Amino acid sequence: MDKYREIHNKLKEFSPGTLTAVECIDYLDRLYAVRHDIVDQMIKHDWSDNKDSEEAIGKVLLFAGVPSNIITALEKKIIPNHPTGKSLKAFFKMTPANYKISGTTIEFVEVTVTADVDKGIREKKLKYEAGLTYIEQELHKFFLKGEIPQPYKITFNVVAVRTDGSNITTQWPSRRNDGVVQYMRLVQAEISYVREHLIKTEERAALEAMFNLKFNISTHKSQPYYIPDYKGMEPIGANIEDLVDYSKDWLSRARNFSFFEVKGTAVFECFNSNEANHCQRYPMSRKPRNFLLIQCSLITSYKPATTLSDQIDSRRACSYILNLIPDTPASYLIHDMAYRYINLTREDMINYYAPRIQFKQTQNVREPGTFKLTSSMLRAESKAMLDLLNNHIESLNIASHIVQSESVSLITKILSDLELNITETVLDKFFQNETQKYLIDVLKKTTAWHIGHLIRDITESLIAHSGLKRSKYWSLHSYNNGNVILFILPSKSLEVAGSFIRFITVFRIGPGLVDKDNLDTILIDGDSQWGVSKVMSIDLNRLLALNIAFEKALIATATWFQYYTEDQGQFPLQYAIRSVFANHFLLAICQKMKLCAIFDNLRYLIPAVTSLYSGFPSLIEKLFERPFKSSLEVYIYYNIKSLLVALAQNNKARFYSKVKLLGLTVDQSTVGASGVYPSFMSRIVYKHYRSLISEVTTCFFLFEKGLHGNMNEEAKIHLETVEWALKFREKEEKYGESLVENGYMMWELRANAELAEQQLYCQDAIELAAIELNKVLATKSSVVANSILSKNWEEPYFSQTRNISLKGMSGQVQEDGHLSSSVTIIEAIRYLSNSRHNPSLLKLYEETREQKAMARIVRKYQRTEADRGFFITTLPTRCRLEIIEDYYDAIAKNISEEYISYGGEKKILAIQGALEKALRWASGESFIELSNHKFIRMKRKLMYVSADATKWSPGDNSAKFRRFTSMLHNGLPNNKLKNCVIDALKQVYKTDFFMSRKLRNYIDSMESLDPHIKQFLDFFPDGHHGEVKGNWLQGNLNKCSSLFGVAMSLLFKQVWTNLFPELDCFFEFAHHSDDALFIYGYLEPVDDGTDWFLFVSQQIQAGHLHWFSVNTEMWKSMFNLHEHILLLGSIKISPKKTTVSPTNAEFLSTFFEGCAVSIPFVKILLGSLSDLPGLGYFDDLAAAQSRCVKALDLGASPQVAQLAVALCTSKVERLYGTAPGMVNHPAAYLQVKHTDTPIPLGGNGAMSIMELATAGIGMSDKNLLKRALLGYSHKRQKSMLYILGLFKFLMKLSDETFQHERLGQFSFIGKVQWKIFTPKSEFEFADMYTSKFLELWSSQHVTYDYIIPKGRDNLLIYLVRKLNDPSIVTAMTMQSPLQLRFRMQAKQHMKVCRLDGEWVTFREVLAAANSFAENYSATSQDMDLFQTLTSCTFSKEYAWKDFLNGIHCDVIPTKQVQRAKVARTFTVREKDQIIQNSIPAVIGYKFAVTVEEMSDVLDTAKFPDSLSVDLKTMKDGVYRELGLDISLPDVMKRIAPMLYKSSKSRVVIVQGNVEGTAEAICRYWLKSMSLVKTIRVKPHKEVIGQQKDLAALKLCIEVWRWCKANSAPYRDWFQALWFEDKTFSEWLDRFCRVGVPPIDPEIQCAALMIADIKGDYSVLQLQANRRAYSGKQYDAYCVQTYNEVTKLYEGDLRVTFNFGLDCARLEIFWDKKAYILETSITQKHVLKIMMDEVSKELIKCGMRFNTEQVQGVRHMVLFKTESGFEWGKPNIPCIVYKNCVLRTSLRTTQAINHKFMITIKDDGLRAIAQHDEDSPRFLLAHAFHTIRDIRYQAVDAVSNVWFIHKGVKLYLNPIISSGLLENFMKNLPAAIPPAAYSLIMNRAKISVDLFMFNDLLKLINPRNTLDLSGLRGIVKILEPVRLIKSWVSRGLSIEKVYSPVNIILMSRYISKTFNLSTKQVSLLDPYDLTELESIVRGWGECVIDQFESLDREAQNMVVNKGICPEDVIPDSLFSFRHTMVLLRRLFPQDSISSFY
Repeated sequence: MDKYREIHNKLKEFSPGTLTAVECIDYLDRLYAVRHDIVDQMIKHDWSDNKDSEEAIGKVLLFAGVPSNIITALEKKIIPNHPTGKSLKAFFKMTPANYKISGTTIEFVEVTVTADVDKGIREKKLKYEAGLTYIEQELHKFFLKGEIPQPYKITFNVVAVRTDGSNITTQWPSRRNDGVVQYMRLVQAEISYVREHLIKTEERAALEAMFNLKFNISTHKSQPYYIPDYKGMEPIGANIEDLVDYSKDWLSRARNFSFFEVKGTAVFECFNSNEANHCQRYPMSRKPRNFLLIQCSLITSYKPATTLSDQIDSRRACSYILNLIPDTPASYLIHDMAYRYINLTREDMINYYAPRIQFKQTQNVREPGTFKLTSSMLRAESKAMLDLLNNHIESLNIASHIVQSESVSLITKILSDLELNITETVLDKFFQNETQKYLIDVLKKTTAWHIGHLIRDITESLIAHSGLKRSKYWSLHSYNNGNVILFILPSKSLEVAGSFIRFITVFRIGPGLVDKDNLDTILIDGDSQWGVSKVMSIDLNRLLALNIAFEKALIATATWFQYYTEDQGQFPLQYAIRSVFANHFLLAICQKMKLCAIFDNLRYLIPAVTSLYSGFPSLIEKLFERPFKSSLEVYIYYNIKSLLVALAQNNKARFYSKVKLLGLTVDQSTVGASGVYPSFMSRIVYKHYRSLISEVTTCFFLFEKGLHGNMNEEAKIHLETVEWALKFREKEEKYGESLVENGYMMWELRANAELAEQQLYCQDAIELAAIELNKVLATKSSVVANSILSKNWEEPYFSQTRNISLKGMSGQVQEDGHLSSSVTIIEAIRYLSNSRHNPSLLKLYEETREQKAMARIVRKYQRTEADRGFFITTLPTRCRLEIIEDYYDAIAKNISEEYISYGGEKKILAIQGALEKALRWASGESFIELSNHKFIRMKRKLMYVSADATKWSPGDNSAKFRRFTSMLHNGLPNNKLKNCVIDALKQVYKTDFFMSRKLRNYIDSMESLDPHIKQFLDFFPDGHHGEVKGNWLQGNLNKCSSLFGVAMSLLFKQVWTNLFPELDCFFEFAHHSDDALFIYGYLEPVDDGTDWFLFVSQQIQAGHLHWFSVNTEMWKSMFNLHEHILLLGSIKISPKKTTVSPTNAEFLSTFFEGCAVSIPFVKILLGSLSDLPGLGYFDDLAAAQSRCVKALDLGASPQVAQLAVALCTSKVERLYGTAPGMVNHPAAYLQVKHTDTPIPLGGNGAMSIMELATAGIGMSDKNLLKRALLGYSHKRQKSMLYILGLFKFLMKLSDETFQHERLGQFSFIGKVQWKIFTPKSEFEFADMYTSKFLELWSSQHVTYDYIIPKGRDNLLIYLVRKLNDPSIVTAMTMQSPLQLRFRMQAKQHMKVCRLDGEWVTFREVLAAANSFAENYSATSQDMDLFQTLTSCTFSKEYAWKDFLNGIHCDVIPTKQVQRAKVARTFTVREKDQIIQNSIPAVIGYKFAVTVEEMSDVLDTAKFPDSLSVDLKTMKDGVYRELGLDISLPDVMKRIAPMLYKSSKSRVVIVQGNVEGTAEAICRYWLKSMSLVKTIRVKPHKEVIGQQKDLAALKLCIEVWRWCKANSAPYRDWFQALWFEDKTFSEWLDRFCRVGVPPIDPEIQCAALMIADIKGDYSVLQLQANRRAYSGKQYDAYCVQTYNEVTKLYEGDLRVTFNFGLDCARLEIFWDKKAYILETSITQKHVLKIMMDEVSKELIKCGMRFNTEQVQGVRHMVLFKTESGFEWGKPNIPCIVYKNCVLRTSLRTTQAINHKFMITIKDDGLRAIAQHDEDSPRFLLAHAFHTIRDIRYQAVDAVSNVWFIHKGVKLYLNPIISSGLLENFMKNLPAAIPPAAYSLIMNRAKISVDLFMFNDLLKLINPRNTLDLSGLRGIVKILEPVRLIKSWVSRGLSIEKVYSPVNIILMSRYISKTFNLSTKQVSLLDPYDLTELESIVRGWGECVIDQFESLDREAQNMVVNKGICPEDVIPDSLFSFRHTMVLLRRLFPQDSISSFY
């Protein structure tokens, strides 16, 4: 009531039209709540027993009297009256508004008020009455079982009062309804006032829109705007028996097996014939073409070149070269160029090596590093050679052995030269002992390493000379001691069509990359030889590859190192790693194409030779596809040949064995001993061929991505797609078009027999597959319907974050006929610019239902990272494909745990389950039943097959899905959506293929047009596009194809089960992405095959002619039929990439791994170095660091990831000159260290990989901020003020940009705006709105920073804004040559930074920042900003760093076992929040004013009707915890990252049993740091589960102690009480199964408890080992060495003193002579032993504690006293140690040996033990302890917890739910409810003094009287029932003082005013009985004794003063109102007085 008044008063003050919407909605929510509360309070005070708060339905039933077990059994039941899916579990917890109990009748009243009562009525009834009726029926059934004395009945009432209170009377008549109506009218008037007077005019529309959904729910949706009615498909009559008969016809003849048998004689023979085909399909060569670019030669340690040393070198070089005699035109040109260079003026020489700013142009020098050579300066032959250059197929005889021998000799010599040594944070510890020592320290001295560094210098010079202004001029650089001398030529500029850079590479002959058969010549100076290489041309893509050849080779070698360590379990030997590095480098600097194809095909060749049956011949043919030209290709081919033959020969064995798969022994057929797989490069041998496949994959990934995109491959794929289209027309001409499209029929197939071909499907087969899939989909119709209806068919199309992505997407056809290649985000803008509205997905299909689908080949140079695939399509095609794929993914996700696998992180259960069934089936036998009981034994054998059937194929008629989808059982009540999908498939059937511009130019620019190409131009009639039917052009029809394949496989299963009923053949499969795993089960005779060879013969004789294919090798005739049936659906099992296995363990292991490692981490690692964003420094370092953190996600070990990060940082610090000693080093200009500088200004960086794996990408800046603020607050060091000034300068330099951010991209701190290559042109529509308009619009409609707009008006603006975003524009043109070259340019001395609106060099920015910091001064605003940032914004990221600095790693010396590769998800933190709708919606709701903003926010949000509430809640925290205000946009921007859930779908490839928790995966990474040893992360070995276990243990011991101290039956109690997952019995079971988590004071009792319940003594004896122990363990990488020279030790010790399970880590920092003793031991004797051991260890090396005398230390310390030792803050003056850190997190359990002589005491609440008979007695544990933070109010009861006590029976079961339990335990006051108490009094209990009061009433009133017929840390409840009885009263509050006159007056008045004889006392309300007893407690004691006289005196007063009941105080606690009201509610007045 008063709530309305105070809201009124607080709202009146606000002036009209001044409140924003959000507060208005808040106020009206409050007013509605208060108005509802008025009626709720009325009902509660009038009728309900409830008077304080609502109670759950289960609670009310418990109060009723029904035992708990009934409810518990009822819990599992699901309501059948509610088809939606409501569960009774959720039904219990809901709280009806009001409840009342009368006998077995329960009356629930739900109170609501609404304008339209009928709605409230019907909705509330539908919600509750159905479940209530179900419960009524179930409890009636239970009563009929003899469980309940009488039935229970539910009387559900609803009181729906009109908003105006018109129907108050009829709904609920009362004596005060008028005031209720008054209040309702006033509150409604207040609603009107606030809604019409207290809002801004601009925001009124938004407010009304909000109410339309919150309080109105009036506007009714017009269905799904209706869905058009397209024609459907009528099912045809197809019976499986027809297909079975056809198979019986087709399985009666010989059938060739598709695949071949893997035999060494066969694999070797395929090569010998493919060679004899290759050498004769091509002409013959005899001059191996050059393969090496840049032929260096190093014979000395290489010093990196510098501008100075370069001068001296180049001088010495030309000193050498000039006096040589040229003999070839190239040598002549070199001689002339050297002559010109040496003879240059000193001014020219000065300007040559000068920066671009100090450059002074000269006659002979025009640009730095270049000079001009003119015709007069040159020579005749050199001039002719220049003219020939500017004015500008055969294969090696691979068959011949001579060529192979020569090439092998050459390449092996080169590789032996690169192997020739030259003649000169936690992770660091491991990286120095494991990766460094064995990889870097072994490669650092190789000729490859130094040559690798040399080629960097030769590539940097070329890159610099490739500039537009430098190209046309010559140049002459030199290198190491004038040995290698680069002679660049006047190359072409960047331009297009190849920026061919031409150069010559004269060098000194020696070991290294020298190939003296392709050199232009070999000049001899007598003492040495100089090799003048031929002029070599290189383009950008093949120049970047060489430029980072060393880094790529080193990362490849590191990955190979990792794989070898995982495989062999030990580090490689130096020779192997050296050879591997040499091979990787040689491949890296030979980025050709043929090798990139050989290695690509080898990945699939390897599994095709390590399997019984597979098709190798096709793959081996693929090897001989392109001509073999260079010696390197022939060498690689020879090495392959040898390796493949050796691998194949291993199959001559396959001895059967047993291993144990999953959980079954299981037989095998594996080549275990004599099958070890060789290695491709070195002389090592791998245990598992998985390592070989990984090595070959690493070789393949070394080749540039650019290469796959080459014009030849574009022509190849164009012809591939045209060829299949041409054949489709051949079929459409041979047969009717309808036959090809709709599909032929069975009666035609079994009359032609040739229609069983690809691109021709069978209608009957399709229908039968659909029916077979329905057989399994018919059991989950409801789930399928829900999934289909939940795909959001009624949401705006372009608003989805997949239609406004960056993926490639064809656009509009230009005038010339060629089709554009725009991006999807552009297309959304283009359609939205001419739409006027945003159409739903279905609606857009209706509009674009006539535009023929168009598609084209993606543009390589416009290719995008997000673009996966190779074809692009226009908007109508994408819409249709989205419809189809959404429908089929909704349908196909309901069999995702049986046949297909989508998610669950990355689930294998579909395949894992299939194997388990097959494995169980195989472990058995079959008895084929002949006549009589005589059986034939048969041994069941499996035969696996792994084929990729689901993959898109170039020829695959898509019409089949038309018929298929018609029959598929979707479960929808109607066929509108099914028909929509059918029609969609009918519009993606005919497509227009548009031929590319590049191919158009190429084919036109060629003299010869072969017939192989003539047809390709006939397909296109207009020379620009043709018609392709069937093939859907690599569209995203993934799940649809998978479902179709699964349906056809099930069809084959059913077909086979009918063909051979007698046999027990088993077939089971499972799909995953593009690959499946078919498990064919087949039978073989156990005998010599005589009985079966007769049974089959007699079967064939009988007439079952389909038994000729089941005569031998059944699995062959199983796979034949399966393939044929799959081919009936146009699915053709690939004859190349298939693998049949006899159930090897290696086969299953590799297949399962292939389903978890989606992308090898090499690809990612090698991708980091190349293709940097180019967005500057902080965005190049950040991008590279981020792509090297995604490689750590895909299995890459932390050490290799750290190496990759180090290389990427070294590279990124060389483009911008940020490394020490370079130009832009911050320390040169700034006044702070190089590691204490903000990253954007050129700091160092985090540089770790764990800090970058969990924390983030820019944690260096956050740590800088935290340190600076903490120091500048606690101190005032000017250095930290300088740092803060630098950060403020960065901010000031960041806010001068334009407006762009959004949530998830908030870039706090600052960022120097590095110049970005602006594209020549601008993307269409990117400039639709002026940048000024965008800035203001963004600053105005802040909401759209968080929620994608949904209206066309506010969506075009958002899309165009997204276009104008640097990270997007740069992403679009990543492959653009201009951007690539700009990236490769050394941005060192160029003006690239932006300062004050001008382009300046990074040095200028550094100087300006330094000046700003010098002049910087602190202020309130920026200090507050920094404090808020560090404390709140970057708060979820400091947590990770603090986590990673508290974990002590320790190397338990062993070898780590390698397990499977599961893929968990790195959910930052799994939680169940109290705020729903997601922070984006909640915040966007706040900053929303326009009506459109309401429309966008409400639709996007998930529970709109609660959005407001969320905000309120979100406020309470931000002020309660942080203390900040939210009402500002800037503070919200600051705090948004702290709340916004990351929502990052991060998948990590962990190995073994690793939970999905983020801490778990981080712990696993910390356990994977060492490749060969086993780390044991110390803290807790893992720290919701832990704290829940802690609370459960606390309650368990608490109840144990209480019950044993009160003698109650704890035994049954522990079966009864329940706690959020199980009962205390199950809690103890879990404790014993896992282990009592370590705890300080509860272990001591947790063991006493367990030993007395379960009988196990594990915990009790375990605690007794903490008594004392030893076993000091060590680390393995920080062991201290012994020295007899000093008689001491030396080194960094890390011993761990294990006192049972109490660890004590001791570390000794040798350099600082310090130590950090971190322990967990907390007792005097144990800790004395700890000091004994640690002091011994410390003295041994020679050291002593940091002793010191402190009277009392402020913090926690280990002060010494005479009594002994003790942690904590002391006061007593005594000596103290230092460095003593008590971290209880180190406590970790471990199996311990030895027993104690232990005896228990006092019912087992104490325990006293001894080590043995020798040791003295010691008190081990006792229960006299006090526990804190114990959760009593979560205890629940499952059974009747009976509490017989003091010979008194109590029923505590409802008290459990009441929550008063604790009070009862602690004898604390409380107020019992009325129904709960009445149930506690279920057993009769009456007040004794009532008898004496009745006697007094009889004495004074003989007639009217009562009718009593029918009758520290120990708490013990000494109080009898009086305790709970007094819970309503207040005990002695009545007191023993009494006034007899008052008591007599009250007694007479009550007797004369009430008829106490109306009903017997036993038939009243127990609670009111207690109330009246308390009112009359101890009343007659002071009256009866002298009554005979006292009454007389009372009478006198009645006749003397006329006393009244209001003037009488009974003793001291007169309560007239309560007494009268309760008596009236329990006693009617006198009948005579009623009339008056």
